[PDB]
Amino acid sequence: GIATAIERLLQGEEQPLGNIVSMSLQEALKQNAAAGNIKIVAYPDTNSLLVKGTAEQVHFIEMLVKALDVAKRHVELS
Amino acid sequence: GIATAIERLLQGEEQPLGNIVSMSLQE
Amino acid sequence: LEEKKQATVVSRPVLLTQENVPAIFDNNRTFYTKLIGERNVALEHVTYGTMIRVLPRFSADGQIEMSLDIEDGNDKTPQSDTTTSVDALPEVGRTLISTIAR
Amino acid sequence: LWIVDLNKSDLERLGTSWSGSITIGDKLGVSLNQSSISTLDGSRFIAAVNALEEKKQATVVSRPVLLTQENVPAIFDNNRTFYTKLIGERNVALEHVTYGTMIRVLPRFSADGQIEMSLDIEDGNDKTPQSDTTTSVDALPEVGRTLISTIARVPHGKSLLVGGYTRDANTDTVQSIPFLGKLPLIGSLFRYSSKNKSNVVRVFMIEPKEIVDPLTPDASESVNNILKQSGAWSGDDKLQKWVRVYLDRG
Amino acid sequence: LWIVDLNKSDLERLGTSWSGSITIGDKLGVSLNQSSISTLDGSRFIAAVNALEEKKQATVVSRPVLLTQENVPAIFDNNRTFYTKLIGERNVALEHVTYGTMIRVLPRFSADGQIEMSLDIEDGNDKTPQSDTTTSVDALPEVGRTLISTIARVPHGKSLLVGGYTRDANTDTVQSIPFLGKLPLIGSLFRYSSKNKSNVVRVF
Amino acid sequence: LWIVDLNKSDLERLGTSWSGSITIGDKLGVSLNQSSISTLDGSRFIAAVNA
Amino acid sequence: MIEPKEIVDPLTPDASESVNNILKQSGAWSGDDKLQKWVRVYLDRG
Amino acid sequence: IRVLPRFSADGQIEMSLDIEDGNDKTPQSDTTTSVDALPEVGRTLISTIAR
Amino acid sequence: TPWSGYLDDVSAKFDTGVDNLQTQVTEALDKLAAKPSDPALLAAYQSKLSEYNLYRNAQSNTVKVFKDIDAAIIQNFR
Amino acid sequence: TPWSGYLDDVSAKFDTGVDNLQTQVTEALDKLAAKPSDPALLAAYQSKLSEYNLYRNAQSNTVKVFKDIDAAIIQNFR
Amino acid sequence: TPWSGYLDDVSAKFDTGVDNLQTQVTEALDKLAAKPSDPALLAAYQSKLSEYNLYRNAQSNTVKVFKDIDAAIIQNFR
Amino acid sequence: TPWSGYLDDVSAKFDTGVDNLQTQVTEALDKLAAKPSDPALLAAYQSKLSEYNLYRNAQSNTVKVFKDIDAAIIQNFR
Amino acid sequence: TPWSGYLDDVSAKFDTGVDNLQTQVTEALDKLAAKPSDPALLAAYQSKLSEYNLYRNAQSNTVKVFKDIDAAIIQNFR
Amino acid sequence: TPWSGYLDDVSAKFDTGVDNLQTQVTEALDKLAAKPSDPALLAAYQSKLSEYNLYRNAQSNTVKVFKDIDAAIIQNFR
Amino acid sequence: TPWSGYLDDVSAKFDTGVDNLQTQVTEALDKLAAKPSDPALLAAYQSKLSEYNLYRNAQSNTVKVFKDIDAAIIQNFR
Amino acid sequence: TPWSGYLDDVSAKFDTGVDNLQTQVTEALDKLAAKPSDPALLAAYQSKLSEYNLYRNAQSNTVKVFKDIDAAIIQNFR
Amino acid sequence: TPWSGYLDDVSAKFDTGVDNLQTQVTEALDKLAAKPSDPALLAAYQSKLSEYNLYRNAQSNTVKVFKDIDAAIIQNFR
Amino acid sequence: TPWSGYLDDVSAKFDTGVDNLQTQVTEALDKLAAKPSDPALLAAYQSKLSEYNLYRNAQSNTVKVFKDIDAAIIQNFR
Repeated sequence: GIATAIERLLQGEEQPLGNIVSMSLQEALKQNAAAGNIKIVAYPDTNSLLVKGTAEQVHFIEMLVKALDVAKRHVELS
Repeated sequence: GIATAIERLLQGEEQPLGNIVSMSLQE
Repeated sequence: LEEKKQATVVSRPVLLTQENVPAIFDNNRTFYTKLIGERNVALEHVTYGTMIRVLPRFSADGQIEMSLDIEDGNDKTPQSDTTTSVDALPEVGRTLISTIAR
Repeated sequence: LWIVDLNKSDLERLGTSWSGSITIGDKLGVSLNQSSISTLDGSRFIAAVNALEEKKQATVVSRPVLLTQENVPAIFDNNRTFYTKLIGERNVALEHVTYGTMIRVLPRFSADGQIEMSLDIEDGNDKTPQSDTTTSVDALPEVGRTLISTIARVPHGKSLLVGGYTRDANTDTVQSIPFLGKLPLIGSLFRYSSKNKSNVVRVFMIEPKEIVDPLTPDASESVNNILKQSGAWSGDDKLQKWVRVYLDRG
Repeated sequence: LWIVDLNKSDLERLGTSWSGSITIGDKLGVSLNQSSISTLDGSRFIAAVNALEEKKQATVVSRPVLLTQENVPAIFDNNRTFYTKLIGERNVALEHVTYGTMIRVLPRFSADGQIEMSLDIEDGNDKTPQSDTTTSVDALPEVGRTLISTIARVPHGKSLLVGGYTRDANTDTVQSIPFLGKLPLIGSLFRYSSKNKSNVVRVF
Repeated sequence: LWIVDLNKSDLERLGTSWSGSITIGDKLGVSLNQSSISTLDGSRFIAAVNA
Repeated sequence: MIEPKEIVDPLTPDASESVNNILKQSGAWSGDDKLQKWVRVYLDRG
Repeated sequence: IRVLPRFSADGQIEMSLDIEDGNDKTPQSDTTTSVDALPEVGRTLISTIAR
Repeated sequence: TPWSGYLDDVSAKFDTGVDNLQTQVTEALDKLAAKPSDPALLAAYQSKLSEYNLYRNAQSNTVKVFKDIDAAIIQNFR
Repeated sequence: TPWSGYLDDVSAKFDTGVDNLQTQVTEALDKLAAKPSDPALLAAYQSKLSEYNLYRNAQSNTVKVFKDIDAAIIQNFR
Repeated sequence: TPWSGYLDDVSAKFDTGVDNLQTQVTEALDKLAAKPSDPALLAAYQSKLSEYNLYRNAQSNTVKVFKDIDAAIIQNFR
Repeated sequence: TPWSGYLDDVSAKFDTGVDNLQTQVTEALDKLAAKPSDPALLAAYQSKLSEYNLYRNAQSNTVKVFKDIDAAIIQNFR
Repeated sequence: TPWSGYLDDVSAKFDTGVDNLQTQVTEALDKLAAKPSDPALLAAYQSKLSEYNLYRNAQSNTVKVFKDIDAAIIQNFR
Repeated sequence: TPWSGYLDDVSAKFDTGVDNLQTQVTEALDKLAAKPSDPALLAAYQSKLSEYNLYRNAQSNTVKVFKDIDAAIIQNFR
Repeated sequence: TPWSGYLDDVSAKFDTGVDNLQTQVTEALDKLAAKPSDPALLAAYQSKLSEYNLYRNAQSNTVKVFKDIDAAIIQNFR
Repeated sequence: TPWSGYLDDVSAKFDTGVDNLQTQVTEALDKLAAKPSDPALLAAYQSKLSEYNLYRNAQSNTVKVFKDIDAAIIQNFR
Repeated sequence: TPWSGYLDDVSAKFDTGVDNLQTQVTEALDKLAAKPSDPALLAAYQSKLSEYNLYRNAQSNTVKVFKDIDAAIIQNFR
Repeated sequence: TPWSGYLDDVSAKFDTGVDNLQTQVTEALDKLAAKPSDPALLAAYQSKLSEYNLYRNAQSNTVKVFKDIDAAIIQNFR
């Protein structure tokens, strides 16, 4: 699932992250977040994700998961 | 349950926490 | 000798559950039929097994998605020796489905 | 929890079937429908006529009740053995079936007043090849084994279904002689019809209620209404008097 | 603790069932209801009529008493073997059933006067295929095996139900010959009726 | 310690039950209560009384 | 075939009302006997 | 039949098939018209991807 | 469903293989005990009892061998 | 819950695989002990006794295998 | 108190399964030796002796199998 | 596809080594059970069952030797 | 409060991982000793006795593993 | 007071589990040796010998198992 | 995400090396528990059980060998 | 096609050693039922039935011995 | 060159130790099956079958003992 | 080029020391699976199967010895 895919995706890699394609000193220290510091756990009984992070990466990975589960289509064999 | 989900979420990680989205030096 | 045969059976299991939790059901009745004879006496009978295991979830737009696995049928029994006895109780093949559907 | 069963059926059997052989002059042997000439040479043709119809309808309604506290488990199971009178006292035998029922629960409360329970139940009789005669299977009905595992919440004092089962079934057949079974004179002498129709419903409903107060009147008052009406109260005897009053009122 | 059972039942059986065979001139053989002519050539058709009705009712009431201190366990179990008189002293035989019952408890006190206990109880006989004669199963009643596992608190001196079991059941059937079971003169001569009704309550 | 038991009982059994068979002309066979005609043709119906 | 449906409300009328229409019409109701009457109402209505 | 399908860009559907069909080989139905009464078919196995 | 093992089913093939052989012995016995001087009844009972003797002998020798086959394989498991 | 291991679960499938085999041996013995000279009762009880022997033989040797499988694995822990 | 095992309980069931089979053999022997020419007493004694002969043969072989059931499991302890 | 190892393949060679022997025993028993007094049917079923009896005994002992062959080599790994 | 180290907690995980095996072995021995000839009681007891053997073997070897891991680290203190 | 280890207590439960089985084997032998031709005494002593056979075999193999459980644990002390 | 070392990957090669042996052992037990007296089912089950016995023994012994190889090299670091 | 073992080849040697002995018995039954009072037909029937009786007895003991000869070798595999 | 081990050489010595036992059994069976009522052929075939029966038992047991000699020494290599 | 050490060559001498044992076991099994009741084929197969059991056991134990010779000295290098 998700809570294994993007966990091991950000394995290691003390690095910040950029932009998804399908004030300076304060903003740089929050832009000095580790990619490996993301910790994600699943929770089945409400079909939900528990994510955690700094003030932009919680907003950031919201943009990933909104373009990751699409409604699947039915196909009938004969 | 509850007492395992947010338990293992915060393993380690000596850090403060910010704000939930769905005296000064002492403070 | 000539004969024509036609048989019908319609069955429904119903159950309810909550979202995101599993639910199991299975059933097997044993159905008999009247073999002709009280002193020269014998009987024959078949079961009808049915099993359903589910795990549902909700959507955003209102659709309901379910994860199905079902089994149904009788056991392979060499029995019912007389002619109308197999006519007396119909048979259905063993089956298995495994499919998610919204 | 309420166990309620409804059963309904009917069955008919009508018609005959013919076979045998005749011989002519030791020159020809004609055999209709698998009559082997190796066992019979002069034995003429026989028949076998069936005529029988019956209707069956059955009902069973049972409820186990029990209480427990919040957040603790509770187990219940039961199995009685039911007999019935086979006709005969010297040529004597008996037959019997058991009836197991089990309920295991683990409840909790809610905020709005609903009660949520965690159910798993099994019910039915054991598979006994017995009850050889005709009305004996009519004497004791059978029910399938079952298993549920489901959480459900329900508001206080009202009722909720937990699961059920219906079934309807037909059978129609006509067996006949090809040439001779269609002439309008005696064409009904060569038919063989046997229809069959059955339908059955089985459902479990449930309803809880909270209980706080003790029971009015006392149980000892209740059983004294039992024995004085069943004709078995034994407090009158002045030899059993001593021990019973020594235990009863303290 | 109070064990109380009420039993009441009745059963009737009335009607006949026909079978047999006739032969004609050693040229034709008519056989009613599976009478094979390979075993019989001259035995004419027979009947078999049943007429019998009975009512059955049974009651059993039992109480175990014991005392204990607070917070300590206490065990009790019992099994008597009950006999009944099968008719015969020279042509002699017996049949018998055991009756196991077990109760294990652990009480404690409260502040208001209630007593909280942790119960597990069993009672009944073992499933024994025995008691071969007719009135012998009438001679000794049966009770189901049971199991409770429940904690309960109860105010002092009063009583509380702990769990019970009721059952109601019907059965109706009529077996008859289709054409001749409809004539208005003696059409009830070809029936086979057997109603059945039983009901049983059991509570601790 | 005192072990003390008291026992008291009574039991009755009264009445009869009838069965058997008659035959008519080797043309009809009437059987009361499961008396098979394949073992008996002329033994008339009996009773059994208990008191 | 399959079909789900959402269920929100409890069941109208009561089951005990339903089965009492069942038992009094199937012919097995046993509240009439004045010896089993006591224990049955002692458990039923509280 | 056991399958695992997928879509394409142009509208084709690609599925991964494995299918079996037939009866088990039972030498039985000894009389002449009985084997004529019910025909037999050989066992088979396919294993193929196809769009 | 009433359970039947393979040795139950082997003994069941004799049970389903004969229609009413348990009935045929009892009916032939009642005519012999009624009149034990009929040559037609003695020769009929001699044939069926010897058939019933080989009936019980052929079932029982087959079940004993499959018991020993089954006991020989399970010992060779471990 | 009274705990039951994996070795319990292999032996429990044999217990659940037969429906009422413990009853069927006892019921066939009760009809046999009343009159132990009936060939229909001896042959019915012979099938069920030989079936019950192979039941216990298959149960006891199979659990013995999984005990010996695990002890070789538990030995390779340290 | 005389102790009784499971094999004692199986062997007691053959003894309790028959009412007075130990009595009926002894009573039939004393009447034959008083007058060993009565056809009613010889035919009655052949039937009762053959039931008791098959009685002892069926008991001793059944205890032998259940001994072997127990001996196969106890051997699989170690 | 059900996977099959070498011990499956040795036992499969016995299964493929006989053409329809599992059927022929079944065919000889059903023909024997219809009329269990025919010497032509008696001689066919004793021959085919005893052939099938030696079939299973040779099958079960061959797999048993290679188990001890494989287990002696794997023990000599460490 | 009984003090418990981490090595205690590993051994406690076997103790808390099973609910009542120490009770079930003692209860199964007492029912067996009442009637030590019942095959239904022996097969239940073979499973529970073999279960207690694998319980302690898996328990004692795991604590042994963490001791040598700790002993390898503590020597590298000085 | 007899000192008793754990291996003593398992073996003591068989001795106390039977009331007077040691007497019943000796007493049935003493009654048998006076007249070793009574089928009531032969069948009772065959039964009692089989109870004594399963009694000693179940005691001695079970104590052997608990010795082997303990000896594997004590080795992992040092 | 399950982390996988080389020792995880070697044990995974045994897991991926058999196709559906985990299914075939479980399905053959389910077919065995329905009727544990069929020689066609017994001979099929003997092969699959012996295949599963060598499966875990070859898997666990190889990792045990490879465990001891790494620790001798790591000891020669300091 | 009917598969043939070594005992099939042994039993076929009995079948080819006599030309039409299975055929010749059928003619003597057909001649007796037409006229069961001819001494020439009676003397013909005594010879062929006793020859067919020794035919089945000599075949059945030979297949029974070679089963135990083969089983003695197959038991000596492991 | 057909290879021959030491166990092959003991078993090959049985084939050469008898001159034409494979011939004499086959020739005596072929003469008996042509006319299975001659006592000179019955007495000749009883002798030849019994020598070949004792032949294979002595053949099969001799290779097994030296095998058991070999299996005891090879474990004592390492 | 497949490299071969000294330890490969010692086990290879057993493979080259026997001529066609992988072929000879398989051909005797194929002749056995075609007709699994011939004592001439069983005794030939008994000789070849028992030699192959001692073949792999003698092969595998020698390599185990040479493994243990090198491992005691190589630890004593440093």
